[PDB]
Amino acid sequence: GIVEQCCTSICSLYQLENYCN
Amino acid sequence: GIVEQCCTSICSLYQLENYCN
Amino acid sequence: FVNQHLCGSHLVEALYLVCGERGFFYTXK
Amino acid sequence: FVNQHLCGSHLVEALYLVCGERGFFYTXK
Ligand code: NA
Ligand code: NA
Repeated sequence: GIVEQCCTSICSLYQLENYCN
Repeated sequence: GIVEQCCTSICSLYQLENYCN
Repeated sequence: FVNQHLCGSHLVEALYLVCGERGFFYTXK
Repeated sequence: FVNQHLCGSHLVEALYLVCGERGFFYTXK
């Protein structure tokens, strides 16, 4: 999930936008 | 939506929890 | 902190604090 | 601001800024 991709690893715009509506 | 209930009117815990998963 | 007008990042912050491990959905508006 | 470790309210803040009027969903974990 987003915590694994952005908190415990380095986040990216690409990944953040996966969680936009 | 949440903006109508919490931003342009006074928010409540009751309403906030409607938007928890 | 919840019983006031909450807009933008202020509203997102309240959802974060209240919902905890449940998570939440936010849509503007 | 997005290319770093982002946790808790820091992550929620990034979603808020990036997603804009689209809104977003956040779940911890
Ligand atoms: Na609290
Ligand atoms: Na920006």
